[PDB]
Amino acid sequence: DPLRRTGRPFGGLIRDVRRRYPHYLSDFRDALDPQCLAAVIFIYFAALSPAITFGGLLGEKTQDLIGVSELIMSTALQGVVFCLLGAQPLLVIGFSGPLLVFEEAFFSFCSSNHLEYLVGRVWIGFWLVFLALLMVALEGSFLVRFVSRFTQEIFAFLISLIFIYETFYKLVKIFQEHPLHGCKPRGQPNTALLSLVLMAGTFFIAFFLRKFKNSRFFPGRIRRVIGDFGVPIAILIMVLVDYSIEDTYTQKLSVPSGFSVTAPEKRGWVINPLGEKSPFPVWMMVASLLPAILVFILIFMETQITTLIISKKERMLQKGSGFHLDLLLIVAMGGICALFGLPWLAAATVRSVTHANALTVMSKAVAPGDKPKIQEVKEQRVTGLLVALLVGLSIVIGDLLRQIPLAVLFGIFLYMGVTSLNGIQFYERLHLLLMPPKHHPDVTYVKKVRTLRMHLFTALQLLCLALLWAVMSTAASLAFPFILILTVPLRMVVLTRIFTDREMKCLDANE
Amino acid sequence: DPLRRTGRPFGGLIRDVRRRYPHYLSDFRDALDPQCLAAVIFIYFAALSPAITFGGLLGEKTQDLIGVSELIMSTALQGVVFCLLGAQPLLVIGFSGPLLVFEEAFFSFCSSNHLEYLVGRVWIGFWLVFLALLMVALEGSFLVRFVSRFTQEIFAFLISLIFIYETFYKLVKIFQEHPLHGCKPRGQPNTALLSLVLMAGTFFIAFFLRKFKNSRFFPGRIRRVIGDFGVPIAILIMVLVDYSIEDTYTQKLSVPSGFSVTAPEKRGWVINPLGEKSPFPVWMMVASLLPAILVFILIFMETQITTLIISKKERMLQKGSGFHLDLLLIVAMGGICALFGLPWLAAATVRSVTHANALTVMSKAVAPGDKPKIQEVKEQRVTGLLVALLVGLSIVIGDLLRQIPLAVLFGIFLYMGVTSLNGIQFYERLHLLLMPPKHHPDVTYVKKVRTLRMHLFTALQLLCLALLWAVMSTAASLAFPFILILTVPLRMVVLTRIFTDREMKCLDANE
Repeated sequence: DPLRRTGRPFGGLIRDVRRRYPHYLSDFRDALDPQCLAAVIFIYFAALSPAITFGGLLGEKTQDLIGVSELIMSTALQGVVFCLLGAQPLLVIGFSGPLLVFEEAFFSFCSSNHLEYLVGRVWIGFWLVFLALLMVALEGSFLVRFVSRFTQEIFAFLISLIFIYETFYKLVKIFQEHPLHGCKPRGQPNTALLSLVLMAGTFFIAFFLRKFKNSRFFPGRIRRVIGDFGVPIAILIMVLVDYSIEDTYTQKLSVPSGFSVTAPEKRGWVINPLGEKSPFPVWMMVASLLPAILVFILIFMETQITTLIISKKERMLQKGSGFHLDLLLIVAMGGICALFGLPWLAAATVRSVTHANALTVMSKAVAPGDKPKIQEVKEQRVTGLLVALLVGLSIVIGDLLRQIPLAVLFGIFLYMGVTSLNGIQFYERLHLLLMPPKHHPDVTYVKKVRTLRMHLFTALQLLCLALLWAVMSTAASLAFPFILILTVPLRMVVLTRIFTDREMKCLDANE
Repeated sequence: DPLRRTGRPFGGLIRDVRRRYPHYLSDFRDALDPQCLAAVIFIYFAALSPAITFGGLLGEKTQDLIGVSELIMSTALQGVVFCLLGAQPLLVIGFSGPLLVFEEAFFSFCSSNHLEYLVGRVWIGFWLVFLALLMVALEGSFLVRFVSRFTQEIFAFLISLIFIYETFYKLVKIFQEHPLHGCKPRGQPNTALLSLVLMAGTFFIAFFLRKFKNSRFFPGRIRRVIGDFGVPIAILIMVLVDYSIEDTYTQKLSVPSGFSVTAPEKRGWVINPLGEKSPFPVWMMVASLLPAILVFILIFMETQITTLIISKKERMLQKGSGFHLDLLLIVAMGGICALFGLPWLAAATVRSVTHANALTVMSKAVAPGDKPKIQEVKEQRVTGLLVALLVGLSIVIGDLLRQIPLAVLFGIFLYMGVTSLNGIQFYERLHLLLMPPKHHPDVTYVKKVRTLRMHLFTALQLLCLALLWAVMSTAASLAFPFILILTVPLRMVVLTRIFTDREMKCLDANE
């Protein structure tokens, strides 16, 4: 049991080192395999797409301070370091939705308080490194056991709603900027309507190709390969559509050529922690701990829940693991990295399972067709190292990246926020609220609890989400991570009195 | 058995009369019921929409000679007469796709041969009446038994393809007329992407609403009501969308006010058979027999097959049938009706099944549940007569019909041509050409015949369709009705030699 209080300082980390690094030769020896070559392209595309789209969003929101070049460099550096000297090489590192929300909230708060956006970031990172060291030294990584399904589903639903809502707003802004009138440019014909066509065309191509994977058409070998290319194909089709129309203006993303620093007129490659243009107030270096705690919660929750999912007994990963070394490495890198600008990164649970699923080799089954035994996972470090290097050497092609319309990306930004709602039991219980009770499916949380006591759980769980959404839209949007972890004590004491022990074994089951 | 050669000249007509007319009182007495009032609005909408859309097509195709007013008047008159003095009033009379194709072909032939378009139509009408009388007097209505599934599926697939192809052509023409350029009107900003948005929006609203009917969401009573409103809701939504945009130009269908004659500057309410402006040639009054035969086949094939489907043993219609009287009434009416302009009409199989479904009464189920026994159908004359009189008094609201965009209608033209492909066994066998043989469904024509002998039948059936489509795209696109019935002799003599008896009982089964 990795999550056990040994009692010695840095005990868990030392145990992770001693049970992981002795195998530093097999991780490089197991590189020679066609499966690795097949997976290195799929995961490379799956990591590049939510790098350019998130960089575009961040460049628009952060007033062209952190753009596409910065996020790509950060992803490349952190991925290379983590894969080279980490403990779970299958765990990919990438920018996430909650981090984007927190960054825009911090930017708004800093703007509405006359401070400098990139000077307080360095102090946030400085406090974050110390906080991570203190948490690792006291063996506090066992707290992940206290986060049940009641919180993860709420958080996932909130993030999906944010993704969905950050696209209709952009459409509304485009129609307000380029109105439909008879005969930043600020008013062009055939621009507000091509944008609507462009992101609707790319959402439906990618949606239907994903639906084509699960279908029974075509041989299984060809169907599986094409199905994995749902997003890369959708971008390629719609870029060629806009390339043919050369007389109409459409907004395109901005990638500086070479190794520039995203409009080098407001920022340099090195940020002065003491002050750039005006003295930094004395009260914003010893009171920069409260924001450091809130950002630490998001990184801790994303990075540790993902390790639980990938280390489940269903997946036969027997080489070692990491629960203390991985957290110390990720958080301490972000604090040092924030000195040079650049954003913080966390582990991505959607891309990590895809990375692992592309490396497992199934067994044979003379028995009727099912999901057979999973012998070996072919775990290694070579596959994850090359991908982080390939994303790094994607800024030399900035000439081709500058031809991608901004509307094409927002179509996928909506696709990623709507196909992420599957598997969320909070989402499935929402359909059951409309279906007649005779049509409900045969699931564990249906037969063991009567329906009137099942809708009360959903209403209580949905009430919390509305309350947390409202906080994020006020002037105190910086404090929403605190409310997120405030639901865990609620389930310990409040739900226990109102719900019997019988109910809270099928609704909250972690299996 | 109505289809039996009695031997007397007008045997079938008198046989139908003496078993249909004596109970004239019951057909009017059975009117008082809420089912009729519920079904009348549904069938009214289902008959009105493919009258305005077909009139919109016909106005453009026929150079504003037969438009929307004429088609509505023809539908109203023929419906009233048929429902008043005809057998089996459950039939719904309406303009069909094959008739539209034939009228377009005849218009092209008349244009490319210096003849007038509405003068030869009257002679075709007289000849059509003569052959209807001759056909009925010789008891030739039993020939419908010789048309098997091999011909009906080909005909349906060809019509659906024509419907689909008559929309992308219109989109291409709009985009060539209103090109995308920087800053009949013949060139306006926007008004080319709006048309693409308008017909894509109305196709998806109607498509998803139909998919909502089969779902398990919502109470059963509410689901079926708004489920039947797939098309009327889709039109209402997209008209309100184009009403808000008042600065952009969108093409709208032309409905003359009052009882005008669709631009009465080139036509009158009466047509001179001997000539309007120039002496009509002597060699198109005795050689209009060939077009009269060809149009007779379409009316004969479409009308009689519909009666068989409605009078199947599954539907408990035992009140009397009209295999003989209906054909004489419909065909002879069109010949007289063509004297006053106006188009020919035939019974519609899609709206006839829907009309019967809306009046049937299911029974209770002691068993766990299936489609129970059908107790009574409530066949009558009042329901069909009111609808024909309600479509007729829809030209007084021509001010409201003039605000419907022409792009909204073509969205439903494509919807009708794609949801009509279900139930066609020729369409279902086309999917099986791509599925792996392990995934084929549990269907009768799958296990009894090996797969390699099943794809030969589909390829032979598909080869005929391509040959029939080729003749329709040439300058001799008038003999395609003749080629259509030429498939029946092919199956009698040619296919039976190459296929064993075992195969031609599951592929060609009529049950």
